[PDB]
Amino acid sequence: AVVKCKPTSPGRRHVVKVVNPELHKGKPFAPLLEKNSKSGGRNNNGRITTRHIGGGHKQAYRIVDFKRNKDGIPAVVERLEYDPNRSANIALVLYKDGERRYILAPKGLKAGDQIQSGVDAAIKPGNTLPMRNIPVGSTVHNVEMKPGKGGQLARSAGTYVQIVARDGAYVTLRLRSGEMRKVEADCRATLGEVGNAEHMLRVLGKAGAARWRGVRPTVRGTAMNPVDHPHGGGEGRNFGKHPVTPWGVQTKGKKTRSNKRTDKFIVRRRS
RNA sequence: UAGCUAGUAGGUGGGGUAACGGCUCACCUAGGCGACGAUCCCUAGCUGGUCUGAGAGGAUGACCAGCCACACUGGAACUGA
RNA sequence: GCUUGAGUCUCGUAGAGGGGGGUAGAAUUCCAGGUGUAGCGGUGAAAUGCGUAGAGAUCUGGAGGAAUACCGGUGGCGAAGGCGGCCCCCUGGACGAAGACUGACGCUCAGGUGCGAAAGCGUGGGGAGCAAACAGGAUUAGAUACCCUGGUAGUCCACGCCGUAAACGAUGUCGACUUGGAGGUUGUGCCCUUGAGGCGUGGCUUCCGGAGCUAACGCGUUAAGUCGACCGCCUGGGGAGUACGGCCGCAAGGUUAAAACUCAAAUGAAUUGACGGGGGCCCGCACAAGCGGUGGAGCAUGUGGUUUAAUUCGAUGCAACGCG
RNA sequence: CGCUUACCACUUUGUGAUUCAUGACUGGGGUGAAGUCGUAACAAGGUAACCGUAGGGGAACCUGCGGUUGGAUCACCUCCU
RNA sequence: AGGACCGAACCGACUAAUGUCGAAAAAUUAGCGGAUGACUUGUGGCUGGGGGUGAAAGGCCAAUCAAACCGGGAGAUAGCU
RNA sequence: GCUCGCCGGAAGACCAAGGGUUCCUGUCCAACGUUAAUCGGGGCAGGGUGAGUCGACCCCUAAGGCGAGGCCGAAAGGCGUAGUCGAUGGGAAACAGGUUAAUAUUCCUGUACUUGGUGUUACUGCGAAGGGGGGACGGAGAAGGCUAUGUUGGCCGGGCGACGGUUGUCCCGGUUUAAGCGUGUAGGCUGGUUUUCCAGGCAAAUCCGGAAAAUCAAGGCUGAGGCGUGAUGACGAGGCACUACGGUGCUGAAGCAACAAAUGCCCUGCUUCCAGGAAAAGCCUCUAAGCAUCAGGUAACAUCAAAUCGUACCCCAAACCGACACAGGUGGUCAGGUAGAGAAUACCAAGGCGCUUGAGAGAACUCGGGUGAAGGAACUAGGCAAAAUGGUGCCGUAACUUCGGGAGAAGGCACGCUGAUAUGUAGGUGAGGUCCCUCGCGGAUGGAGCUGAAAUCAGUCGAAGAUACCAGCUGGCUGCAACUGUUUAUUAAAAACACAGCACUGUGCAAACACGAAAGUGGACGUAUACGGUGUGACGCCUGCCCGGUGCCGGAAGGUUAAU
RNA sequence: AAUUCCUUGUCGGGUAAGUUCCGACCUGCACGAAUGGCGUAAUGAUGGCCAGGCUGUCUCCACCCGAGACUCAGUGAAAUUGAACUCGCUGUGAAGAUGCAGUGUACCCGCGGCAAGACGGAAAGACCCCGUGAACCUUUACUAUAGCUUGACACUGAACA
RNA sequence: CUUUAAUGUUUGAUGUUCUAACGUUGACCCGUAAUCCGGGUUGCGGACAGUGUCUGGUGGGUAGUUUGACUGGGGCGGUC
RNA sequence: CGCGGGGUGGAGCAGCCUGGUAGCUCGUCGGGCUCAUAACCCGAAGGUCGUCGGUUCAAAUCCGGCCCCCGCAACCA
RNA sequence: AGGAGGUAAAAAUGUUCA
RNA sequence: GCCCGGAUAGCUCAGUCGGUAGAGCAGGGGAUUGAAAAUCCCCGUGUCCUUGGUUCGAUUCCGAGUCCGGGCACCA
Ligand SMILES: *C(=O)[C@H](Cc1ccccc1)NC(=O)[C@H](CCSC)NC=O
Repeated sequence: AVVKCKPTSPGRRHVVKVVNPELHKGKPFAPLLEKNSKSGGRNNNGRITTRHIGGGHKQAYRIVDFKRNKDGIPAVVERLEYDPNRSANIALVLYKDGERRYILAPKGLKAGDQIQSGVDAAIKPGNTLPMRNIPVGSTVHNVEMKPGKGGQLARSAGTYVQIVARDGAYVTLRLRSGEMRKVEADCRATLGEVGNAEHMLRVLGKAGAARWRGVRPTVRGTAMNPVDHPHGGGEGRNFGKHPVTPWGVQTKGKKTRSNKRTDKFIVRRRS
């Protein structure tokens, strides 16, 4: 629902609201609610390790089941929700044994669906099962690298991964960035792309709109003095230096990929 | 040039004119005109006739004559049939 | 009142007519695994690019998006644009048959409304191949062209907008009449189906031509023939389908639509010629197959150029230059 | 008669519309015996043309998409009774 | 609905005068801007000296900041007064 | 003591904070107060702070801190698990009146409530650092129902009046009443009830959750205010009475109704949008390891206990922070009358003050203001400053445009008072009566009373009817920046910064990057529609040529090439 | 032009008069397309210009009401200063004389005012220079170093091609 | 000597496989009601990764410093 | 400083590992080429092959030593 | 008779009138 | 003013062993064609700013007067 506003006031004219009429309007489910402390971007020492973080709206963390290890138990999707600290909608599922859980909402979804996690479920949106049972070529999400880690990749709006090939006990995935990383074949994956994919079409419109998301203003480099930023200085607007980070490392073209304990898993790299 | 008008469309009563009438006031009705062209803008005295043209028309309206209008510009009124 | 107008009902037929949803096969591109080795790819030739990290080629499997081989036909349908692998649902139009019914409800139509190829545009997805812009190699007097290796938007789908084409049989629509032949296409009637059939009756459509018309070319029962009904539009060319304004459009612009000026032609058909890196037949020491020369050396002779008091004048593509 | 009320022309104030000249300067166009670059169209104009549309380029023009004919030409050579 | 409008509280600090051994080591008076938000404010915590924080002025970090304050090197050094 | 003037959404009356006896009385006047001083926040002595219900302590928890073991680091020390602290948060219980020189929801009178210990009686299964429910919550907006409170009338009491009138539609004062208990309303929330079963809730579970049948239609919960009661009580204007003449004692009528109405309460509601809105304990309930003639629990009753600290005074200021008895700053609550949209403003009430140097004079000059003939920016760096416009309703309103605006454009008309329309209309509220009923705080009908716009007409006064305080200057051209916003605290508020938006680039999770010798954290309990860095800075049309230099990405065969 | 040295360039409008303003001409000292270019409705305690209204801003000030200034009583400072019996003038002079020379002039002492001087007071000039002073800042200045990165050895082994 | 073919041999490396070192911010159990940690099963990587010592390169991110004198003031030019 | 590499008509660049050939193109003269211009296609000028010495039948080449350039590690009077 | 595979690179320019 | 670049035919401009001066167009003629164009040839096109010296010879190599442009002309 790409609802574009009308220019009634300055700053309002560019606000495009993505509304979801099927989302539950009521309060969240208390049993799965746990507080989520805002950090401001400070660590143990208290220093600001990451800039541009602060303020924003208070929000509560809704524990999400990523593991999907309730082996062989049908469950119906009670309702669709809104999760602040995430780009994707979350669904409240109810199992046959009478237990409620939060799973990420896939694309082909609707309140009244029935899913089930395990190595027997049908190749259909929402079902979870190991990757060595799925047809090679199927599109999944919420996959992992460790057999039971919980689910790492493809965890945002409209995000999916395509199981490209099966080599031995490893599965090649064409990632969102355009990678091709082999992951352990026994890692779980939830079929179907993640819904709420119109998160991209949204435009905040105001400077304050970002301020309640928690994005404090980013000060440009060439606006400071020489002591603050390796760009700084200048009489009146002149750069004359090579674009670097606040800490000398040259940005715009410096592949800092350095782990080497994982280059054995990357078949094809981002291009 | 696509809508225009508000004493403006009509009725009633008084008044007014040599005479009828919104000609003019008061009240009531909300109508009246309009694509077979209203309002607006530009232009222009009209006609008998004149010139031309085989005819039909086209252009035109000076000299003679009929009529309307004007008399430095605009407004009002009297005298008097 | 009636009926030869027109409209409606009953049964069926043909059809890429239209919308929505699944599905299928071949091929292309990409990716993974096995096999396997120096080329692959391309052109007028070459190169860029791809490759010994192991391509291309080959086999297996998967992934997607787009377009539907043969059927296929100057075949069919639709108002036109335009529409074709298969299947279901929803639905529009036309046509034939033996009858009936209503009884002119008809036709046309400024304004107005809708649809309206492609390209393009906004919002959102998708994105194989192909491919504006762009990059590189060539070609080249120059190549911001044609050729070739890649390539963003786009081309496709949903909802709006745009409203324009050589949107063209350059032919408005409706109705009537006006010699025929040769095919295709779709109903239908009768006779012996006595065999790939024979003879009539309607719709659509292709080709050729008679009358007649037309400037000619040609149209020619789907007419540009003979008539009637109503509408749009045209009044020399360029200016210009341009300006100003209005109206519509997010934008690109569209639409309605001049004047001054300048020229006195512009234009169409057709014919005699010429020409064409158009075609066909034919011919030549033209080529082809050869022999000997030329151009390289010295020299004779003529011309141009230079020079000179004059170095007479002419001739000066082939067709001047041992010529006068 | 004077005073006074309604009516009322010249005129003033503010805010629109329309139109005539003028206006530095500028875009495009018409026009002009022998200037510059290239050669786009006319034959198959040497990449067929043209129309519609977008982008591109010192200039005509170029490329992509769709459409039309107001495009020419169909002979020579390998297979089969 | 609104980083919407006018406008008190509240917050801020554009103009002018006053004040400048002041009432005050940046205030007063008369006018100003924001005033449902990127708003303001109370209480309690957290980040620290070549470090913190900074809608970025080299501004702020206890009336002190192009590197705070306190103590110690240390009676630094001074070709200068 | 009598007049006078000022504040009155404060200059009033109270808490937190923070001070620390400044509070009250007697007395003293050197020093302190910018003057005098029998005066005082000054000196001296004495007096004063009374709590089961207020707050803190207490129980629990946030940000965050410390941190047994543990990990890491030359040492110091850093981080952090179990735990243990930490309110500005959550959790039991009281109100009215009187009294002091000074204290009081703290003492006294009266009337109540809450949480535990122990004991008695009758029943019944109780029982965790464990589970579930609850606690438990966002912004904005509108309405309805009420109350604080105010006004008016009736009623009671006093007056009838030093200059004209005033026994009457007259004047002044009063007309006060809480917590608790009972009813359970306006309104809101949720469909109740029984049975069987179950891969769920680290174990178990009758509790919560889930799946099918059955039964009836409502039950249950929450809930301001009102009405009774509290209360034939207190209070209460005014008198009766003694004065150290400051005040004490005694007594004490009326004490209702109507209307208006909050930012207070219902509201920890309802509608809606999105940026999606603490935690734990108290409390309720079910069981595990267990304990069952027990122990405990439920209900009623009796008795006992409710400890310790603060409590005085100031709290928009001479008592706090500013060196001062300083024109500055300081969070929260209540906040009346008339006019008014209003917590603006003006004048007043309650209440509190006249700011701790005054008396004369009436020069220049200065500061703060008023008015000004004629002209109206000629002043001047510049219309700086003053002046002016200033409100509500109606009419009317351009270029341009992102079609919202521009715009309150501009510019005009009417505004008071009286009467009439109408012995105050429309409207709002609304008693009695009548009827019915699943009978209560009910619903229709009904209309007295009360309150009360605005519009039109007529009349009238003045120079002026938005008459005061209050309260836009408008228009045109154009540069720059989109806008709200932020900044040099204390000479620069801007075109600077930010900004949503656009783009390139880095990053595949043990992520990049950052703090940190390290561990570990932040990034993020996020994972490419995500995060970091950089540049530009809405929106519209676009963004051209160049790879030598430098940086970067990639291919490395050859040359050079460290340690070894 | 927030950019044009020459320059107040040239032309047109505006004014009686216009180094500014506004629209253009290109001679761009030395604009230029994300250190973004050119437009742009609205917004602006923003920059420049114009007109109306309006006034003491001004022509040229006049008057008046209050708080000071003044007088009396009480309390009672401050910056500063070598010592003073502390005049003008011309000249001299470490080069601008209250103090020297010459000369004129001038009874001693207060109060209210005004500011030309006492190179008046305040701040051991911040301008300029010096110091083989300091401090931060920059970089393809020198020498180092955190970090990132390369190779050898150790933690670190077994096998066949 | 230039150029080359098989083999033996001396070393640098590469390919692949394995599990025992090691890593493990994978799952499970226990210490324990505790996402730290430690240990034990087990899975996945695997002699890599990562760390130490020596060493080359880059390195204004950070630190310590130099950056002449004469001079009709100083800078510039010139000079020594 | 010592392992590398490179010097060619007036400029630009092959012949360098293999000794015998001084060329391929831009620019200038000419010849054609066409009817003519231009364009392509050709044959010559013009290089002490950096200088000196020297193995061989014969030198740009393989060889020597030294002047002149540009890239590295270097260099503590 | 009936239908398919194969089929040439470069060539710009020529002033006014008759 | 000084550091620097030039004055050349009618006009605009070439030119560094130190060697008696050249280009195009303008003007005229000729070839030119039918008349023109286009193109070539011919000719006049001269104190080489002015003023000096050495020299076989001076525009040239250097000094000084004139004329025309770009820059030292920096801070306080
Ligand atoms: C030169 O301009 C210096 C710089 C300066 C300005 C202001 C204060 C201090 C220094 N001007 C002065 O030194 C002035 C004199 C100006 S005369 C040209 N001195 C002030 O005290």
